[PDB]
Amino acid sequence: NYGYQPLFEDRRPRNIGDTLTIVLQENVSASKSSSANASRDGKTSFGFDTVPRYLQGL
Amino acid sequence: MTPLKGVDSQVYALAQGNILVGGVQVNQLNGGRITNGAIIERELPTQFGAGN
Repeated sequence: NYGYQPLFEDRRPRNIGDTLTIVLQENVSASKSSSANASRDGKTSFGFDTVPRYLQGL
Repeated sequence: MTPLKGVDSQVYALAQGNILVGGVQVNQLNGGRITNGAIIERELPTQFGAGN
């Protein structure tokens, strides 16, 4: 090989045949949540159990 | 016997010998010169003599 090579540079890959080291160190995490609720409650009551004579009609 | 190489990483000379250094302006004692200390090993091709 007759190509020029620097002295103080970090010897990074520069041509087709150059080799490089890869540290994967991959870490991905995704989360998703959702909730919904709806509650309705009702109760009505009415009773005499004793009706006046004048109100007995109704 | 240190090999002297060019920018192409090729050994172009071999250097070996004795260092000479100077013996308030003190001389540099961490840098010396060797006269005829290196012998060439490779010859660079040239175009001299070709063309007009």
